[PDB]
Amino acid sequence: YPMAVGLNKGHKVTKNVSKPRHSRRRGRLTKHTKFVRDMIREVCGFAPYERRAMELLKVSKDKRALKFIKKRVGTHIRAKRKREELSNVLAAMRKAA
Amino acid sequence: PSRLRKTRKLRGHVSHGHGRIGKHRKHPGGRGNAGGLHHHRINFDKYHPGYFGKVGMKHYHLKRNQSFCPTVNLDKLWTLVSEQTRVNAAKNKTGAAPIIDVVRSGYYKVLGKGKLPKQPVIVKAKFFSRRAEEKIKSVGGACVLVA
Amino acid sequence: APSRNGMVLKPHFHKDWQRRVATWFNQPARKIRRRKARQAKARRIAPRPASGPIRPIVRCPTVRYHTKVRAGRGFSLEELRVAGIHKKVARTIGISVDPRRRNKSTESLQANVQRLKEYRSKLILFPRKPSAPKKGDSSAEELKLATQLTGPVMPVRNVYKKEKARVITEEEKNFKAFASLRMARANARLFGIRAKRAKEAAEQD
RNA sequence: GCAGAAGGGCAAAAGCUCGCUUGAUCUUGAUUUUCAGUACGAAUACAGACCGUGAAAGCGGGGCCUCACGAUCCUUCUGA
RNA sequence: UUUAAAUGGGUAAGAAGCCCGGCUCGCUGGCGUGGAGCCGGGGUGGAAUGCGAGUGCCUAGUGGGCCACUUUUGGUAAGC
RNA sequence: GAAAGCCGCCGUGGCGCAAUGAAGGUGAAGGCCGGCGCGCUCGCCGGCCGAGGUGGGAUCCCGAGGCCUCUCCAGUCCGCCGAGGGGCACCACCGGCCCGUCUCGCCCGCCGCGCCGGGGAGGUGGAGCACGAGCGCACGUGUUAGGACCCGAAAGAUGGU
RNA sequence: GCCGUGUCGGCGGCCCGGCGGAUCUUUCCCGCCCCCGGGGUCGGCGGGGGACCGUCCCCCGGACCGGCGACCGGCCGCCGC
RNA sequence: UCAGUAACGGCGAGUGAACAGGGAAGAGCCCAGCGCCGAAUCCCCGCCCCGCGGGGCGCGGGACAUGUGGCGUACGGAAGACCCGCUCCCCGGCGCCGCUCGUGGGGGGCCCAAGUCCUUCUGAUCGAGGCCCAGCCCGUGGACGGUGUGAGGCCGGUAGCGGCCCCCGGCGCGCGCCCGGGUCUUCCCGGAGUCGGGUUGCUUGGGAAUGCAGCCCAAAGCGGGUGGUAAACUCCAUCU
Ligand SMILES: [Mg+2]
Ligand SMILES: [Mg+2]
Ligand SMILES: [Mg+2]
Repeated sequence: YPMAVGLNKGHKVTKNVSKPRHSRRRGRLTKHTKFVRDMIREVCGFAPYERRAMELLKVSKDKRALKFIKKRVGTHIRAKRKREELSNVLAAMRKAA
Repeated sequence: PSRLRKTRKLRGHVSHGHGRIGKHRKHPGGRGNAGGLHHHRINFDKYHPGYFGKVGMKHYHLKRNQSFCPTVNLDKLWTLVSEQTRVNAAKNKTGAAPIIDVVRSGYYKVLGKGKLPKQPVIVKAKFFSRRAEEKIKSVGGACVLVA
Repeated sequence: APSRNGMVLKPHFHKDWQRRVATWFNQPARKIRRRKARQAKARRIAPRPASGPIRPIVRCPTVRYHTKVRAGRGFSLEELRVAGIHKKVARTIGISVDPRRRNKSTESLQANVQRLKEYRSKLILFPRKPSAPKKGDSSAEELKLATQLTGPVMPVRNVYKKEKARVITEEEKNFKAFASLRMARANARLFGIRAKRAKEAAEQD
């Protein structure tokens, strides 16, 4: 009993299976390039704000450190990833001691 | 055609049809819709009530494809088909009912209107008004929705 | 300057428009120019078809037009794969290929594939010399003609259903009504709030 | 005397004291007044609601009446 | 200002009326009430004199006026 | 011949046939008979039809009666026809119906019983309905915008000698 | 000889007819899905015919006018040479 | 066409798009990188292979270049290892013949028919005339000049009319290039002071910033961009 508009809209058809195209996969971690970047964090060093952010992240505040990232990196969807990947680098040192 | 018009007819009369006194100059009352608020107020109104201000909500980038519902009301419904059938589907045997789908004719909605004749009908449309389908379910007809 | 009952007007003439006018005093003289650009191109190439390659079958993408069928751009790139022809011989066979196209339903897939496996069946090619690698005999005894017009396999052929005559059954003349559309709207816009009250049911514990 | 400018109106009163009191409330229209026969404003009779008063019929949607005020855009607050 | 002229203004001088008979009604309500409404039936000559009237459309020109008896306002008075 | 002719599985498309609403959206038929559930102002059912009624309304139809060398025997006719019937277009009114809000109210429906749909009766708002009249083309008139009936400045601006 | 309009018939040319028809037929004919090397029409789908109508083509038969649709003979009454 | 619409605007005057849809046209690709091939690459100089109107592939010198030349590769994937059944090419020049759709293009040079009688005049191209073929030619009655008004007096027009002179694309020997496809298995997979964000100006219909720029802070890998009302979460789509 199909219908014009609602939850089950319009013409019900068969959803043909298909492989995803090759440009749809643009940003997987691709381990060799992961090795290049994780080689380069410990030779090139860290950004001057994040060397200040990780002395904020542990003892000054825990919320204000993201708001400190929220103003220097663009938005809140870009500020959570920077906040939690520092807290893993700062967990890759603190817990490997 | 320059013969039939007035500037041959009014060639010799000195003021040429615009007064000795007003003596039509260039733009006496402002150009275009000038002064709809102030001095052409009585003329902007009475003849255009509603002209000044907001009335509704904005809809940024409306697309003229999704408000698209061309509407047949039932008195144009038998003339989508060949009339060779509506006499044929009226032969006294049974409920030999033909389909009449408006969506292969360019219509999406069946609106109500009285005076449908007494043959049994099935109608494929995407939208029905509740006056319209009771005008079909009273002639022994059915109302099959599809999209 | 406005007078008795009339129309308020906004003509777009305050901008200087007497320089950007485009008279069409040559619109005959271009039609007799671009027929010569076809007639000295229809005979110029070949008994290969004019009016371009074989174009796909494509359904129009809006609520307004999704009941009709349009000639499109190219076989998407798995029709070349289902019919089993290489993707870079397809445009020198004479089939048009659109690379970036999706397909997500078999209901519109097979109407291209049925066309595409039928095209090559109604096709003949020419040999260099008749060694004929994958070609049969002389092409139909010199192919009966030379060239087609305005589409090889008539790209619209918009086809329709019959449903010749039925019998009203019981349910069919009862259910599928106006109230089968209202609550379809009254639920699909109230789908989220009613699950939000079905989030509150848990915290009553 | 009726708050105030005049004119009109008023005596078991529209005045003067007394007793309650919120009809200076919500609501859709019609009409009158300057009128082009527009609008603001003011006013008139009504109708549906809730009330006040009175024992009652009633009267009362501001001042006894003729003036006391103000569009579009914008801002603000409230109402389902 | 008690009185109150002449001229002036409104209305009326019939069938769109009048009468009788009967049905609706949630209005009104001692009361086949009151009042509207509708249906059917009965009788055209209802002051003078003159004349063919009704209704819709589009829109030009005009928006600087002056003079005369008569009644008047400013002004001493004026072709003010 | 920059003409003319044809296309129609070239009607895509314009404008019209469907209005209202801010918007989600909704989207124009009553009549007559009979039978009924407290016929209870509410309401339920089949049937015949079918665009409702009132007052005017050109025209058309019936038309008592009359009208010819003598009175009684009949035919197509004609002309004057009193009264009466059907009533176009339209004009005024009353009703109905569609949509927007508001007062009052009870009922039903189930892709699944809910701050769910549907309906009713009153009163208003609408560029609506009530058997559609539009599109194309040409011409005239008028209004606007374009140097816009012709002529006219003191200026202003860029770029230069 | 004629042509109009309605009545049809010879279905006469339909299977060697014109155009048209979202009228018809799952015993007709191809490319397939549904079910267990096949099949069940088991529901069809993309496609072809042939049946019915709706309008046009001859026959004989009918009507009515022989009409600007024209000739035949015969008649009256003209006309030149 | 959508459209004078959505939108913008002392929401005044005014300005004002796009997506669908229909047609003309229709053509797609490469490189960096990632990894492999003993730089397998290019330039120049000189000599001769040997030919026009000149450049090639030979050979030896010199320079580039390892901070990366050339081959295969490009996001629809690609490589590599298979394994299976196919198949062995194209392209340039060289000489030409055989063509060429208005029959490729240019150039020069030619192609029918009355001045016959009479008449008028400064002068005819005027007016009249031509046996049973209607005097003559007509695929040639466009035009211009000729002492005035001409199918026939002369250039020319008509004609898949002609003859010439040069140039125009596509047969055919000598060169140069020269294994593609599918199936399964492993491997590789991308452009940074840029995107975004803030603030300021210009602009646009773009309205809580459409475009673009300055300045500052400055990215990420299940990442990033967009989805037309700013922000947070979640889901889905699409592109790189
Ligand atoms: Mg005038
Ligand atoms: Mg004037
Ligand atoms: Mg200056």
